[PDB]
Amino acid sequence: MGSSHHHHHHSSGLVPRGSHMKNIVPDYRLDMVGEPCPYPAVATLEAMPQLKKGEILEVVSDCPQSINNIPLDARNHGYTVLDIQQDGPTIRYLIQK
Repeated sequence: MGSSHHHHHHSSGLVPRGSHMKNIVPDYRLDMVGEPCPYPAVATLEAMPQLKKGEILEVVSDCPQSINNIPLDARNHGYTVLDIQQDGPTIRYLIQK
């Protein structure tokens, strides 16, 4: 039987862990300003069909009003989880699957 007379062509990358190799949950991130024009949350709506086995969003925008821009989009088509939060001179919302 051969001992060292074997030329490997591929590498063995076995990593026994309790969590996945990477994270494909965080769908999109809208950390700018709550614009009324359909431009930012455009990803949110398009995310609905492109949905997967685990979605997430992170929006950090600033607006003088109280209405949520990005969340309003996903809420329209109706996603899985749509939540929001506020701090002070800004506001941050997030969604998941």
